Amino acid sequence: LTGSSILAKSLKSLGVDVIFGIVGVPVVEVAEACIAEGIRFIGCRNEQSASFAAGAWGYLNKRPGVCLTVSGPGVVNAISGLYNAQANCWPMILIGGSCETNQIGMGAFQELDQVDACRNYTKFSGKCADLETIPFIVNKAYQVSKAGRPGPTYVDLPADLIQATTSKLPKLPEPFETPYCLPHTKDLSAAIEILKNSKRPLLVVGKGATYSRCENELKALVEEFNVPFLPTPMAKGILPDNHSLNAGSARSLALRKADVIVLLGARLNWMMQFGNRLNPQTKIIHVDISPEEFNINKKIDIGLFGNIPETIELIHQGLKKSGKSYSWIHFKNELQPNIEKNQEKLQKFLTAPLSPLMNHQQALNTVEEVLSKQFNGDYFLVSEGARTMDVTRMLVSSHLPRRRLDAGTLGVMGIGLGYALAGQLTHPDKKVVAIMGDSAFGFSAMEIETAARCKLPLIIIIINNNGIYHGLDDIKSVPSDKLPSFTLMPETRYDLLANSVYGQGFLVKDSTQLQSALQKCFNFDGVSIVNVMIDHRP
Amino acid sequence: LTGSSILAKSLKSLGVDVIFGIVGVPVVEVAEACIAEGIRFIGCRNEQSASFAAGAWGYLNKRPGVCLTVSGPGVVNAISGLYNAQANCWPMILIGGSCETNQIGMGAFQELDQVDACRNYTKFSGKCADLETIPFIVNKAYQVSKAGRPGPTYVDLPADLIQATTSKLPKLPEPFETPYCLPHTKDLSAAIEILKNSKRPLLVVGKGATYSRCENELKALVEEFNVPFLPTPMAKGILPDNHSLNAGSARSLALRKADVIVLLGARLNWMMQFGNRLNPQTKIIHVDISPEEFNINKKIDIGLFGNIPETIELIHQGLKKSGKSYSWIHFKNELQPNIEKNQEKLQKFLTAPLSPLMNHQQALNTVEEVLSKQFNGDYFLVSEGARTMDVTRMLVSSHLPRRRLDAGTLGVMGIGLGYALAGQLTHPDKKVVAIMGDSAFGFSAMEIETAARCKLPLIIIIINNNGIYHGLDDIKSVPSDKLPSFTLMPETRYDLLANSVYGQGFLVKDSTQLQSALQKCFNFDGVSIVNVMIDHRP
Amino acid sequence: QLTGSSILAKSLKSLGVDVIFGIVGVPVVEVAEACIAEGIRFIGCRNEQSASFAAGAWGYLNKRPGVCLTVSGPGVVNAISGLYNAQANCWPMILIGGSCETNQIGMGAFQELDQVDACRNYTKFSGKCADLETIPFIVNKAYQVSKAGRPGPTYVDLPADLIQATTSKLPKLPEPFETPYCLPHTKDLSAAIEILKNSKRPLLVVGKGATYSRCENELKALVEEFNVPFLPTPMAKGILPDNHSLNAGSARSLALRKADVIVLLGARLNWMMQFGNRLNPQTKIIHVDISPEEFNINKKIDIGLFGNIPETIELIHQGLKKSGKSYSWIHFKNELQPNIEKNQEKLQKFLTAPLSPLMNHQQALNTVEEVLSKQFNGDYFLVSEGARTMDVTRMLVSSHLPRRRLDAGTLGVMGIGLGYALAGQLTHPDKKVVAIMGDSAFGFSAMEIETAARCKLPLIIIIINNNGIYHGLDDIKSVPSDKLPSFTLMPETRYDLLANSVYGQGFLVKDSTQLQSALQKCFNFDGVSIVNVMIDHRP
Ligand SMILES: Nc1ncnc2c1ncn2[C@@H]1O[C@H](COP(=O)(O)OP(=O)(O)O)[C@@H](O)[C@H]1O
Ligand SMILES: Nc1ncnc2c1ncn2[C@@H]1O[C@H](COP(=O)(O)OP(=O)(O)O)[C@@H](O)[C@H]1O
Ligand SMILES: Nc1ncnc2c1ncn2[C@@H]1O[C@H](COP(=O)(O)OP(=O)(O)O)[C@@H](O)[C@H]1O
Ligand SMILES: Cc1ncc(C[n+]2csc(CCOP(=O)(O)OP(=O)(O)O)c2C)c(N)n1
Ligand SMILES: Cc1ncc(C[n+]2csc(CCOP(=O)(O)OP(=O)(O)O)c2C)c(N)n1
Ligand SMILES: Cc1ncc(C[n+]2csc(CCOP(=O)(O)OP(=O)(O)O)c2C)c(N)n1
Ligand SMILES: [Cl-]
Ligand SMILES: [Cl-]
Ligand SMILES: [Mg+2]
Ligand SMILES: [Mg+2]
Ligand SMILES: [Mg+2]
Repeated sequence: LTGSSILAKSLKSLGVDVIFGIVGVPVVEVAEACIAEGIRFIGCRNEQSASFAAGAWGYLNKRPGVCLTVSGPGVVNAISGLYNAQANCWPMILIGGSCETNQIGMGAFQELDQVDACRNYTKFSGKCADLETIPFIVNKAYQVSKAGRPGPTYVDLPADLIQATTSKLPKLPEPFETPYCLPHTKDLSAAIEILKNSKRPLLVVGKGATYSRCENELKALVEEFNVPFLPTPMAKGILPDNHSLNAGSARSLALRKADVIVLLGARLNWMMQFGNRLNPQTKIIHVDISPEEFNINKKIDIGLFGNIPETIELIHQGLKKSGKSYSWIHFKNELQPNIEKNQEKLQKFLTAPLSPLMNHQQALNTVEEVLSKQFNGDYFLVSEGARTMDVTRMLVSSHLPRRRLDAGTLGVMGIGLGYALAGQLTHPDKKVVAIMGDSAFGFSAMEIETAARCKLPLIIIIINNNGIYHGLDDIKSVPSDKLPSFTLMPETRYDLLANSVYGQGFLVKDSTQLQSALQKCFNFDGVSIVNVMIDHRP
Repeated sequence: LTGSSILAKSLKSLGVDVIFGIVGVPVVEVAEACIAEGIRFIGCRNEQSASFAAGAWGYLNKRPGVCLTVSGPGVVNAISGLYNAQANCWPMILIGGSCETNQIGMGAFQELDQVDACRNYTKFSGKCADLETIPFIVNKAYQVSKAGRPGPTYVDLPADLIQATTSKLPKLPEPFETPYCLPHTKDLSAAIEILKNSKRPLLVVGKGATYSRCENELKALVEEFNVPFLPTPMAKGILPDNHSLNAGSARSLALRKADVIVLLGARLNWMMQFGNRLNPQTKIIHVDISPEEFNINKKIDIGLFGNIPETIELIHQGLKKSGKSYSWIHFKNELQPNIEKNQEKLQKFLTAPLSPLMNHQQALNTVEEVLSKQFNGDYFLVSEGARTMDVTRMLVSSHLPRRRLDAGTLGVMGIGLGYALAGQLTHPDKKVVAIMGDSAFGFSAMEIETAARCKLPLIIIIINNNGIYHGLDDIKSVPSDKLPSFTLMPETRYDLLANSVYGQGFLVKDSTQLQSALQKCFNFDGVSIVNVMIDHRP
Repeated sequence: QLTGSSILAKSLKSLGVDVIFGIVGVPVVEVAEACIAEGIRFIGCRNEQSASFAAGAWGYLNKRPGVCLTVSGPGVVNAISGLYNAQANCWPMILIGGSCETNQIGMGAFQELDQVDACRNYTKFSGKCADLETIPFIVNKAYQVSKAGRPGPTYVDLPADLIQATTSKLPKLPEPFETPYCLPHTKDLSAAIEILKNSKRPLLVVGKGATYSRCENELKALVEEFNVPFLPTPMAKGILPDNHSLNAGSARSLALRKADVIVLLGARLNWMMQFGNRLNPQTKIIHVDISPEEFNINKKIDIGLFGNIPETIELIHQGLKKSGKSYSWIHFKNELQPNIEKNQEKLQKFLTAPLSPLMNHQQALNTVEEVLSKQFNGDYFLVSEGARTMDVTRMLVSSHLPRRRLDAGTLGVMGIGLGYALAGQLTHPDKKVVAIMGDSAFGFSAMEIETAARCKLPLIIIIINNNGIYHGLDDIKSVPSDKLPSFTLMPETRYDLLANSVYGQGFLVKDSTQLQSALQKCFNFDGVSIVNVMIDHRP
């Protein structure tokens, strides 16, 4: 028994079956011990992507993802994923090797107080003091990351413990089911009365709801009482985007005109403009597991402190108790004229003359037609970029829960390939399509070798406008000192990157090439990159 | 006048001429304001590389490099380069946009306390409170980064200031020459007397000595009195690797046998094994600008608190005053049998059977022959990896000061392309060769597009053994759960990445093809990638 | 046969530590007792605030780190006040904190706190002893770092499992190492000399970095050979006497504004100098400091002299001697005489103010100065703390010797009064320590009178009592409790009677005659004396 194998056995007793990371001094022994215990190891090319993958994996699987890094710069690179998981409220454990304990203060190799470096990004950050305490620290990180509001944790394994030996196996952690809570009956009763008296109720469904896996309870409630709902971006698909009660296509109007809003796992942070655009007379019912979230940015009527799935059901039962036959389809019907105006605005983009290239909307509309016909809603989507991501949110539909990851609460670029790895590993029998802007893609592009090596046959679609929001179409005549900050190199051949990893690449300039390229990606055993050149202009 | 242009005018008045970064919300207007003031902007593909480039550029240029990032995850990604510059003692300024000030606490877009996030990685971290204080904060970061022991600083620009306008130009910073200091005369005289009584003195020359640009003084001293010297890795070349007084080829014996060691800008940290292998009877003279560095890890005899170049010259004048002539060539000559024994050990690697692929030594010995014939030492070298870096240090020689950058005090992977950009921008008339392991390369490989776009014709040599220290030559038959953590995909075709950016790539498997490929890189107007497949075994 | 306690103690003793301030508990009492067994005196205080304040002041006074010892958790948190103080003042000290058992971290251990992190932003070095063999390295690093360069506080963490661990092998103990200093570059030095050579109105601004570095003899030689006007900051008062013929302190504002050259000697252009904002932009500034990050930040300077203050003064002096010109800048001091007289007339207006029937601040402190002047002729030790009390003490109570004055300093912190007095009395057992404090200031640390009585430190405490913070009420009996003003304390609180709690002597004083009589009884008393001086309560 070594520090490595006790760490590995502790993770194994808690059900960990895949770890992302990059090895070296001193943690290669830790990774090989985990593999020796039957835990798969996904070696990445940058710890940014490894720690993004771990966080997304935790969100998808409702249990902590695990990331493993070397000391010093390994952990510092992974702070990007700690910050990401903390913002997204996603469970994960970052395990970092650290320098020899008795060399701290001497300028040890990759010396860093890594517990302190991670403390403000995590719900728990701690160091294994000795071999006997390894299970305790691992278990504490595991339990804490998944409890209450989920988030990341940090576990430090100093070099002198990794290679330390013992003959006595410390008591290993045993699984513990996360206890949850329910709203107080008084609050739940008041919220039920608010809904009963409402004329225009609106369920706002966030990624806390999809994480908690409330899709069945939400569907039963929405469909029995015709309750309009509106998903946040990663909640798209919890019910299909084309569901008859989905108000997503009239988002701004539905929010302004609703007289009751039920927030289901969604915060009134920047994504909801802090609640500033809500009618002050709207009554707000907030369902969250973090009680510190209630009545901060915006006055709310009722805070329902409880688990989303059971809370939906309790509200649904409350409405059934009266025996009355509530229906709010009228509110959804009232949003129909605004939905048709928004559709008419989209059509103007779709019929714009070719430049001779397509614009964002024309390219992504073709993608949606192709993907819809091939998969009928059953695949996995990763979405990242600026204009590429917003247009993908409008045009590329979701039909199942937790089949969509995007830049999230941070609006972080660089999650594309890590999230796609996590998605493919969670759904080995499904196709994973990652739709990325050309700028976004360059943050994590080298993980295509990780995907190829780990037999993850990703489909990568790059919407390429030669820069950030827009670009130049010729830089050879621009004096280098005056090269604008937003442009990338015109017609960068991201498609040819696929050949470095024995994949397949396609350069696409028109809808015919786009359709034909995508048809060749559906059954390819490897990485496909579709590099779609679009109009560079703003 | 905006926050953006007051920032840009402040940097320009302090002589800033190039900035690395990535733009977005809310920092696009800042980069464009810098460009309008005549400051060149290098848009990168990940903030890791941009912040590594700024720190390298500061070291090479003896004034702070500048890195610009967006709020939240932009700054967090750049903490890797802060940590790196702090560890290397390199001057730089990280300029981060941040969220609207009156939205802190509300879950603003990319909300992060960025002053605090950067506080422990920097000599100064501060926020611009209003338009009037921007020059003060910029000037403070600039002066602090380069004073004393150099290091990184952080300047926060909130989004409400970036967009703020005024008609009053604040007083702009004026350049100020960094004050140096000299050792106390009593300590200097004691150090001179120690050297006069020495029989086997050794000058240990670190990258503080190259940063302070002491090559002229060092040469004069070494050659007049025949004083053996030993460079640390990035000090290689301060005098040529084949200089007749260079003890680098008998490094452990020279350190073991010296009766006096003069530490010139080098720490007794992990790179010197904390001084643990030095003879306890060896007298130690330590020249540093950081007095907190003296007499911590190892008992020393004299701390010379002073600027390295002037201190070398004062020691030299002190020896020259005595009239009695000094020559320590005998010490160097005593090292020759060990130099020879080390060359014969190297020769066993160079003549080892081919697999049919070369080993690290055979590949890099060929690279050195080709580079030496072409440039006669006059080029720029970046070196990154584990075995690849160690063998490059042994075999690829340096002949001029500050023409070599490697993984440094952190042993950090991922600095390769960022260091190459800074080196090429500092020496536009020289060739930049980056010798990277295959694992190392994957951390920063997408910056080849930055190099192509900004007209930086890098020559990239990848020493490819299919993984980290070693790899497998076949993963097709390995069950995915048992894939080892150290391996990468066999024969990943990094050479083909060059085609994505209209460069040129070469797959190379023997010394003949390596020489032929390298000869085609010397005058190519673009990025060249030579992918050298070597034996995968450990 | 050695323990963590004794390896720590022997490590401190080999580095010359001879006194430690602190408060013991679990398990650090074994550490203090091992220190006492090695010949190190332990000063047990009543609050860690005062202990850490005392350690920092002791460091300043003695030009070597003071040492503070506390228990885990709230012991260390209480001492962060003194770390912040020593950091702001640039004073060398080591805080030594016990911490919880290492293998209980994360479990909710008794007084569990990441104390290394807690102290990190307040210290130059914060570290933990990982095992018995590394105690000397950590202690030595804290000791060397605190005194090198710009001095400052450090933190050493001693976990409970280490305090109690035993070994039969003695680790190598630290050996003393003389702090290396630097000298300014010759180019900068020659440029500074040439600036001074061409000056008509030069001014040496002498700060507490100058007094810490002990440059009084070099400064005196330069000032007196060439008649160079100078101006001390509050704790530099006395480096040359307040009544030295070249002292411009009585015309501070005019001298600063009219100088054509300012030499800053261990003084910063921080809030205490209004950030340089009142200086004439045409004035040339020469800044002598050991922290190069200080140059050209708040204010444009001409020359940064990166070097040790005493040698740098001497090198400037020698540079002026080299020409053979008989430089004399007494004329600039003489130009300040109208302003000095105007300020003295302003003060005399306060001294002749009618009694109310109580004295005002100026009258009480002028009487104090008359008594102290007749009793000591300048040779005593002064601690000064308060708001108005402190400002009037600075104007009226004179200093005549270097490092004989401590006040609220860079933090303007209330609560240093008795800890500083303890350090001053321990540093000068052959001198009398007078602490002049406002009534509000005194209440922060007053219980340390028992520490002084217990440790045979015969402090003389003078409280200038106006019933509150800057001002007070003279009656609160008829004020409804909800409406009691925030600035007032209880009228005529009998701080003098506190002296009886520790077998000292106290005096209630309401006029200058009683003040004189009471003070005269304080100079030869074996114990603590407190003079409670009731003054006018109005603003
Ligand atoms: N099981 C659960 N029950 C209730 N609320 C939860 C649960 N898990 C997470 N949450 C909450 O869901 C919220 C997620 O909000 P956010 O990440 O802003 O979603 P979105 O970005 O989709 O609006 C967090 O406030 C979190 O506390
Ligand atoms: N101008 C200078 N004069 C003296 N010392 C310097 C100067 N600039 C930097 N230094 C010192 O040089 C040292 C660099 O050492 P280190 O980075 O460990 O070098 P290496 O890795 O080459 O051994 C630091 O201690 C730093 O304080
Ligand atoms: N030996 C020394 N040589 C030169 N400067 C020093 C020395 N010791 C301390 N200093 C400097 O003295 C200055 C003290 O300034 P400060 O505390 O503001 O003084 P004051 O409050 O009296 O104005 C600090 O900047 C510190 O770096
Ligand atoms: C880590 C990080 N760095 C920088 C940014 C700023 N940013 C926001 S979107 C974006 C890229 C936008 O370009 P692209 O992905 O090509 O999309 P487009 O809008 O051109 O379709 C960038 C760099 C960010 N959000 N995160
Ligand atoms: C940021 C970071 N992550 C991980 C490591 C661990 N590490 C050390 S060397 C190395 C790469 C070794 O492989 P390669 O560059 O191919 O060199 P080889 O030894 O195979 O020649 C890695 C990942 C590191 N030093 N820094
Ligand atoms: C630790 C701390 N708490 C509070 C303050 C605020 N403060 C400044 S001066 C002062 C006391 C002023 O009253 P006193 O000491 O009686 O003097 P007076 O001006 O009334 O003569 C206080 C509380 C401080 N400086 N430090
Ligand atoms: Cl745009
Ligand atoms: Cl190996
Ligand atoms: Mg784009
Ligand atoms: Mg390799
Ligand atoms: Mg008062």
